[PDB]
Amino acid sequence: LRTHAAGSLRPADAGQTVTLAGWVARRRDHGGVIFIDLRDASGVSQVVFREGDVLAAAHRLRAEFCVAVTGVVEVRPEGNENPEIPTGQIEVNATELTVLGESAPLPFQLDEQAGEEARLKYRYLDLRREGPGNALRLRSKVNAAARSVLAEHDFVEIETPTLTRSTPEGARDFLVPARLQPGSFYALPQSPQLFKQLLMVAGMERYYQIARCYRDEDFRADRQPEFTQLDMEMSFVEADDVIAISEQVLKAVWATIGYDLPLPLPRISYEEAMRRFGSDKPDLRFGIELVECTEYFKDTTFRVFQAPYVGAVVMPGGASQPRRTLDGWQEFAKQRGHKGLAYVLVGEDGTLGGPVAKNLSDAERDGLVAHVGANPGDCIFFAAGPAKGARALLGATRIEIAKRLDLIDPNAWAFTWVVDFPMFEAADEATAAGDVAVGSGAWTAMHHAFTAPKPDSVDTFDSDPGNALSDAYDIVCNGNEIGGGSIRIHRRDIQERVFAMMGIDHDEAQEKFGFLLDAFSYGAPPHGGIAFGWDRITALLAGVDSIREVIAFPKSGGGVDPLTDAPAPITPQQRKESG
Amino acid sequence: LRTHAAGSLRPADAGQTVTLAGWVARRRDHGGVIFIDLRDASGVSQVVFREGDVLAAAHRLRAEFCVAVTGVVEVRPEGNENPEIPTGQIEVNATELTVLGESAPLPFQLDEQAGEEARLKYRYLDLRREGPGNALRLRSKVNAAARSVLAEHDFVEIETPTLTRSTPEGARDFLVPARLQPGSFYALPQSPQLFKQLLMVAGMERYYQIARCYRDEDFRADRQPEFTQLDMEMSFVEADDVIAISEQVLKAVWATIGYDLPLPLPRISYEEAMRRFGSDKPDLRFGIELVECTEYFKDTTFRVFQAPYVGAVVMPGGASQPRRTLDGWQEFAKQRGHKGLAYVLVGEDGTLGGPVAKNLSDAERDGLVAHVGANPGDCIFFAAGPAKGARALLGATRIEIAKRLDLIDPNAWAFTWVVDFPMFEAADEATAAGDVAVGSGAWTAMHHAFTAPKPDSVDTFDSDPGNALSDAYDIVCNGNEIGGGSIRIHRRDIQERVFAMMGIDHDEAQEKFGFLLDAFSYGAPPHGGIAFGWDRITALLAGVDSIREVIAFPKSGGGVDPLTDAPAPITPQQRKESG
Repeated sequence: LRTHAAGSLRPADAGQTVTLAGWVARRRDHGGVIFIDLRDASGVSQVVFREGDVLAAAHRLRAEFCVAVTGVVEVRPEGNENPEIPTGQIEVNATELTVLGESAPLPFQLDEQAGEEARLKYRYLDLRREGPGNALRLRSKVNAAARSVLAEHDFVEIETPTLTRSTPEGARDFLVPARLQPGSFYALPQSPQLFKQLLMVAGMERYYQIARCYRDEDFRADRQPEFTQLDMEMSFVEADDVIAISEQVLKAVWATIGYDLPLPLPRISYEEAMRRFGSDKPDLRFGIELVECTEYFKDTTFRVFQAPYVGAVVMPGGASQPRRTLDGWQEFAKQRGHKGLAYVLVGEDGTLGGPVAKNLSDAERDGLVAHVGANPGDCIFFAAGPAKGARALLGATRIEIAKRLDLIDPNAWAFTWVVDFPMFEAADEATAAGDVAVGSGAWTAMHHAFTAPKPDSVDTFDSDPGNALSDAYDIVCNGNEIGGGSIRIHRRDIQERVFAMMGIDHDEAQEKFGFLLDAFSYGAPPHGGIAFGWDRITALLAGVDSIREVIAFPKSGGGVDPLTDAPAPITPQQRKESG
Repeated sequence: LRTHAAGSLRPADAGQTVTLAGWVARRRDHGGVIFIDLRDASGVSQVVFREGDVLAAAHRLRAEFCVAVTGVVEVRPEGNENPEIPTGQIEVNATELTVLGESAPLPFQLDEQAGEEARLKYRYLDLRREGPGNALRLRSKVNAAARSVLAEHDFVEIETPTLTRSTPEGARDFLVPARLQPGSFYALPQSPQLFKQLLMVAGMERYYQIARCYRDEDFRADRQPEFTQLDMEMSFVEADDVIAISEQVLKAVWATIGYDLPLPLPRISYEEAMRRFGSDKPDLRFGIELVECTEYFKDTTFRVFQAPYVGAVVMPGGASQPRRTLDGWQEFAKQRGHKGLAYVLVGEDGTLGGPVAKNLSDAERDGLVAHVGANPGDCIFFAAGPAKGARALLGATRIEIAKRLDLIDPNAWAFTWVVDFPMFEAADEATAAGDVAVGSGAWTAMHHAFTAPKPDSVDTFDSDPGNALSDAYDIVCNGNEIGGGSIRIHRRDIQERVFAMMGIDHDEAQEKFGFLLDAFSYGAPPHGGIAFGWDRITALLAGVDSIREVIAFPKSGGGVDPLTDAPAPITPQQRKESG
């Protein structure tokens, strides 16, 4: 049908018959003449209807009509040129017109952003808009960039099952009843973790898959019921090898938006990340680091600071703050499961004000500004109490400071690996009210149960779990965790010991993960890997906050599908097969 | 750990310290010396343990132990050279040994093919075998070959949802209950069909996805509950355009095994395919075509041939057949829902024998051999009755003839498109016993409901359904359907008319496919596409019959998973959430 791309027409094309196919972006009438912009994937040419049957037929045209037009390229009359677009100095004088597909009046115009429900219900229209459409095209280039790096390093692309055994690993599975086995269920996978490890036992050596993953969560934190991971695994490797290839993937991926990524990326320990930034996904686009004051307040008589941790965060020029917003700081603190946020105001003199300053000793008041590296005019925030909660509060406080003061360059890309993760977290340590709760559950995995201990934690990890370190690693971009992996356990005895920690008996381990444990009986290799949050990465590259903007047909909060009205009840006929 | 690839060692490497990591393919002892073949992905080097601690430690080694060895490359003693392998003239004199992973005695040896249950339960071991492992590596190259063609022609790779609305389209869906919506269910998709069409309405123009598809079938015909399709769609196209790009995909895919595919591929109509070969997935690696005898027997008085169709298939030299096997031909016929298979024996003279010949007229007996193009010594098989059943029988008969006579070159690749498919099949036309049954159901779709009629069937298709032709097309390889697509309907009124045919009322259409029908209100473009059976294609390229051999972790008959013992019953705790 089509002879030319709409965006390809130039002065050089004058006098030639052309045929374009696409959409009417707009129509405007002046004199007895009809003017349209004809849009296709390659861009836009103006098309005019001046005389005869074509003109009569063009009276039918409206925004988003799908059409084919035939006409003669002409240079636009003097003064009509559109300098802004590549087609700007031509137009097509239409000769023939066929309406391929009529459009009704639009639920929203394409130069408008509608509410979420409307954009999803009419996502086929939303994707005609420049931004949404380009996001999806970007995603395609992103995939290809990753694959090209992986192929260059001899990775094998392997598809893994999505109908699996329901395993008692963390998080709720989506279930699928089996017609041919009344009462039995498949589960959709959370990750291909177990499969990729089996592929290592299989001798595949270097595996990747851009894989669909499924998790039935309470769907906060910008979650989707199904999401995409770039999954990788390698045999005979240490962490450095997984990091080096990951970094090659990241460089090619960022090249897609014309950013040259400087390698290698910074690395920081979990304990250093937590100490310096109060977060294991630290945002390094600005400073405002935590300063420890525990030892500084060792001999204090101020009750609030008689705690196992005291930490500070300095707000630049924050003394000049008005009091109404200082009360909200307390609300900010409470909204997060914390009792409050103490503060010391450093007035223009260098002298300390606020409800804290008077309670400190002369010796404490004195060396304070220096210790926290504050300057006159600043507001120093303090958090005391159990270290994890106090640090998290200070980590959240520095981010809020950076928002409020614009320390945060919207063009910058700041990456880091977080390495040397503890092997375990404490199951449920703090009350919702903010206190230390009585520990019920066993130890829980920091990343996952299949994560290896570091060599000098091998003998100790089940006797001294809280201090045990792992070969796990996260990669962080602008305060977002964009990927995570680890060196795996590849011995049965070590994997059972880990399971014992988690309240999984020898018999329970064999019943639930036996297929993995037995595979380790047949010459399993050292192996390790990583998984990237592909939707997050694509969202960051497109410059949007929500991953919904980079999925073709996403769900909205609650797993509701405005496009198809899924999920929906089924018939009783379908139900009798067979659960 | 590793310094060198095991397959990379040569004479030039003599005297150098190397470190290999992989598996012990075998161990053999002679003198006080231990000899192993060390295998990794790149191949095999012999490694020897001659003196000291290494030798003592090597007494522990067995088949499939995963190890790292350090040693000095030496040229093999005169007479020891293995001319068959690239490493053949060196060996490594081991200096150090670390057992990375012990192996227990194998359930089967790697130079053996075990039974299916064993191969699946221990698929991680089965994939260490040369053939299975190479199959998976081939698959990876196959994907990449397709993607490179699609990228070259500006296709956008787009991921489509796997959690969807359960639609009343053909075939049983896998269901997924939704925790957040007690009583409601997602369905897994049969194909991305509806989504790819919406992406056309979205202006994406050229789409592809290598997609996971789900179907809960009775699991005969080498079916898997989940399978992979290469899915494609384009806007502003006719059949030729979909075929031309498909052919580019096929050429690159076949290039993976060093076959240069001659383009363009042959094309044949559905009616011609059925007439000539009694099949719409004809096997063109041999001849033995159907010859119509309907008009030839127009004036016959032999009751069996007083039928609306009579067809023949000539077996080369089949008169010299013994009688015991001629009775089995009848069983062959009955095993397929047919009453029998008539035959005429052409003896060495050219004179006709058998139970048919005597019943024909002089004039019928005479011109017979000529008409069917037989030669003395041949056996002519006949099928009479309703055309569809008789042709299918003759189509099945010619394939059996070709097996029995080896007319069938195992290296040949014979392709064809089958075009001009009828728009509809008759719902259930024949009895299991072989008779014409009373038609119950409405008309059913030949490919799917979204398939467009040809231009000169547009007004007629719902008044003269049986004669209505479509713009559907299949591509066939060596008697296998390897892909199928069509030009779509893109107007609401035409799609409702199709639904009416199928017993889907206006109200039922809007309730079940409204999201598609409404999308057609907003300037839908002409569009068309194709889906390839990716597992079948990969199986053909690997040279195996079963697609199980080209899936990393396949199910066996019944959707049973010997690897993980899925599907399995769930806990009552899990069940209370929430169906």
